[PDB]
Amino acid sequence: TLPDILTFNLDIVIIGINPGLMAAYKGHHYPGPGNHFWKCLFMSGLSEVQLNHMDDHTLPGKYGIGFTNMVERTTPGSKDLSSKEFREGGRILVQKLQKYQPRIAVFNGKCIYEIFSKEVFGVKVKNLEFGLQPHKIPDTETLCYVMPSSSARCAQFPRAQDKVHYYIKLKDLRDQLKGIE
Amino acid sequence: TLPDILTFNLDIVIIGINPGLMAAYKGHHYPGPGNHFWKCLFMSGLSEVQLNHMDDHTLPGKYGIGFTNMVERTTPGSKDLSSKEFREGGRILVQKLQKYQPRIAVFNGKCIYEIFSKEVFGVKVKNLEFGLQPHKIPDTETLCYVMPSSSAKVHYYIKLKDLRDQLKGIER
DNA sequence: CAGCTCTGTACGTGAGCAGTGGA
DNA sequence: CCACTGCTCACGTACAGAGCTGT
Repeated sequence: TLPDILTFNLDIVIIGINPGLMAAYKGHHYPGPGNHFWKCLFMSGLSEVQLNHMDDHTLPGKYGIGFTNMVERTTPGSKDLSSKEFREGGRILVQKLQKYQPRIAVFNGKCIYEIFSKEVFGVKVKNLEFGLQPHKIPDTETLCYVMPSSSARCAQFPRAQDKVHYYIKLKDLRDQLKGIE
Repeated sequence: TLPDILTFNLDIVIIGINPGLMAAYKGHHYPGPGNHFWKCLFMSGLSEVQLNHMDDHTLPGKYGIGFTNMVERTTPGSKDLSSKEFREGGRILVQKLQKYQPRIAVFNGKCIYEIFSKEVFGVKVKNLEFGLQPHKIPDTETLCYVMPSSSAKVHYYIKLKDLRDQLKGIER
């Protein structure tokens, strides 16, 4: 229902659990609010102006940020996705990453990665911490970074100011690598 | 898109504006469980056990309650709507009411009615209060009852029940 | 006991909204 | 004509409360 906005040689690709009802209707990646995503991006410095879901297709290629989503179907969401739903979901994800070889995969939401590690790596992870996870996407030099959901539904991060921090860190990792070159 | 759920011999027909995302996605009417509507229904004796949104196809059955909305095009908000879609919205609605002929049309907001008026009867209705309104549906004996939103009262539900009981009662 | 799959909740913020009562 | 209370929602995620566990 909600397409991918991937190109080759992306620095960052943002992975979302699934598209919300609002995103399904609206057709563009991260509308809301509550979605910090757009605000955080501008706040973090990842974009120098504030933009919004209407600009989602400009992001690879102005910014080299592509969107995609672990599960393409729309739910409310998110509590309603089966446990098997993601499993067949993430598999497709890997293949995408493999093809596209972005520098960094950014997992918007710990629930995503928590199942991802379990099923793609085969590791139940202890007490996950946001930020960089050790591993690479298997046939590629693409690094996984985990970040709390943009969705305002998670309580522990009340505001865009609360999650901006990860976005700043992500930018750092980006121009670390880009820089070494 | 969301169905109408209407039967010929209905007492109450419940009329929203457009369906919303949740309603359209679930395929059923007033789905919550943060919608008061099902609670209100049960509390005020209209149902006698607490139903839930999926049970909306059985309400014309034993309860005589049908659902509709003024504009069937789905949308998050009202704000998303040209008046033109309402204008066309209104005519269509009226037709079905004329056709199905329920005792009472119940307006799910003051808002819907507020514009139903100027579309249909071409007036503004000054310092509107809830409850039974004076006019009937054009060319019909169907009444208009406006009660407050389900989204926020239980009293008016009971009133509506009673009014229904009166209407039933006169004919008998 | 910590250690650990289960469910299973009760979490803060803001846009949005229905209704009311004001510059 | 717009400023009010209070109320669901939103691409979740953190912690008590069960029923199991080992040198």
